[PDB]
Amino acid sequence: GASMDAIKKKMQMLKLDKENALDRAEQAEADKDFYFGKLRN
Amino acid sequence: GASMDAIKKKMQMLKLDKENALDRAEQAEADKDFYFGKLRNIELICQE
Amino acid sequence: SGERKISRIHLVSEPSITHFLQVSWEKTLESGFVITLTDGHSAWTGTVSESEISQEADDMAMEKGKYVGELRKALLSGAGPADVYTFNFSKESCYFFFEKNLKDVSFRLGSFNLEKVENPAEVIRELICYCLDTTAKNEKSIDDLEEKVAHAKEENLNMHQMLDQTLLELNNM
Amino acid sequence: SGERKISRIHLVSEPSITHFLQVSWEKTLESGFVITLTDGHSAWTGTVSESEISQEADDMAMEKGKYVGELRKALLSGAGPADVYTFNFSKESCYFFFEKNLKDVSFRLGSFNLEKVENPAEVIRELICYCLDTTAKNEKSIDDLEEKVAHAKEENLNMHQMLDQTLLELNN
Repeated sequence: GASMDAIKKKMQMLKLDKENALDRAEQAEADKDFYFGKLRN
Repeated sequence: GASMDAIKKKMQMLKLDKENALDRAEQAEADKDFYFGKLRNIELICQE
Repeated sequence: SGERKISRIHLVSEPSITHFLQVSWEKTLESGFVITLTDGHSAWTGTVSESEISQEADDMAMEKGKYVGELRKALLSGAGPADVYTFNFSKESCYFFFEKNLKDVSFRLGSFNLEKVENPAEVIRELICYCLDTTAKNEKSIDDLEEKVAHAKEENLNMHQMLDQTLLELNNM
Repeated sequence: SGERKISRIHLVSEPSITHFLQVSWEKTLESGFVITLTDGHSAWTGTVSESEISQEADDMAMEKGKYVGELRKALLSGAGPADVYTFNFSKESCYFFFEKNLKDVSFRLGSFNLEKVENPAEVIRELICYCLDTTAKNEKSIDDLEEKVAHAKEENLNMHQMLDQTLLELNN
């Protein structure tokens, strides 16, 4: 009941955590490729 | 029954999706650092 | 197949003791019934026909369904707040009659001839057996219902346990 | 305050018909009981005191708790699967005696004198009133229980409904 509400909230947050981790991932990867292109040339 | 099983399933999907995403973020940052540690080392050699 | 109702009445002529009325019928009282009166020593039995019931309703100018309703209330212990019935039996003539009592006056609701049976002890024993069988059946019903309560309680508990464990696990990831 | 049990029994003497045994006590059977036999015409009644119960146990050399347990099984229709009790009544002496029958042997479990009642119809009426009062109470208990079940089942359906809904909101 309240338990259901608490569960939904936590699951919403875990979806967000995943999203933020992928965003982090895309940024670090873009920087990697930038240093790779700069390192190669 | 069906509803409770689907909630458990959802929980397991979220857990693994979060763990995998964090795994990717950590691997990307490590590599980026690894390449960054080379440029900060090569530019250190160039100085004077 | 059939049903019965055993109920307590007081006769006008014997106010200090309880008599028992035992009424049995097939589907509805309207289609006829067997009525037995007993004082716990003798028994008197009569049979009322569908036709006799209709004739009475007609003679009293009472709508059929209403009259049958009155028989149910009087004979099957179903009187409402405004329903006051008095019961009469002569053990000489074996004439049974009952009246509904209103503000200042009364009216006759039914009349039966109830013959003294030759097997009173057997009738009394069968009546007690029925009470004992009814009690066994009701006790079983009570046990079945109690276990239904316990099953639904546990089903409820299980759902809440699932929610609590889920939240716990979610809080650990 | 007081309790009773009414049971059907068969007498070895009169096997063609069913007799009834009515046993009543105050708090437990141990402190004494009143016992009535009837065939629907006559009734015979006796009393067994606390000391008489304790003496019978000792005379037979059966432990006191076990003996009281045996009276419950024999007299209150509390017999399990592997216990058989037989009942005897002499209308001459008004002696009622019952035995426990084991596989290879039987033994007398008890015996009391039950004197013929002068007002059997009165005893029978009171017995039937008790049955009818008991039935009104049981019918009320059934009604209350059917209501509790209906409410619990509703609470559970609604909770299953909220689980379906939660799942929908988790997907969107």
